[PDB]
Amino acid sequence: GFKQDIATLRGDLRTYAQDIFLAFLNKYPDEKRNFKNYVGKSDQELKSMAKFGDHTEKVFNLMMEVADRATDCVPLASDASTLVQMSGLTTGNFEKLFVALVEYMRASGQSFDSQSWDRFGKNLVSALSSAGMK
Ligand code: FDE
Ligand SMILES: Oc1c(Cl)cc(Cl)cc1Cl
Repeated sequence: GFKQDIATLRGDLRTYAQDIFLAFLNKYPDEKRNFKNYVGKSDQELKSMAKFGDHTEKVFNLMMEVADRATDCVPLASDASTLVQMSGLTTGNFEKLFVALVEYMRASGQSFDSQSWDRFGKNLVSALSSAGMK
């Protein structure tokens, strides 16, 4: 289930981080509105851009840290606070990333606990809102 998933994602974090963030960008083409430098690039061309690999990996690492400290897929309010205080982002964009993550898990042949990820995303979004993210 959820804890084992974090370990599975950690064991190939750079490739899962890139492949899930590409699933997100291709499901929600308008989210490139927020990535001037990714517009007009295929998956292969993004995978050659240093900050593509290094940003996606840092984001998923942080998500894994928040997931690892969560109880029953509920993140720490402290963690939400820290995230909101870390330039312009929304709970809607986070929600979409999680929808992409869960669909990516469901289509894998691996026993990902996709329902726990869906609950975790819904609880992180609510935590961010409660901590003052628009
Ligand atoms: C959808 C989504 C999701 C997400 C998630 C996340 C998590 C968990 C964490 C995070 C963090 C962050 N962000 Fe994050 N995210 C996103 C998005 C984003 C954007 C769009 C930005 C900026 C804008 C531009 O310009 O690109 C960011 C951004 C961000 C940041 C800053 C940048 C760098 O420096 O790297 C940080 C730190 N993000 N993040
Ligand atoms: O370059 C970025 C990527 Cl690939 C993902 C996110 Cl969430 C943020 C940035 Cl700045």
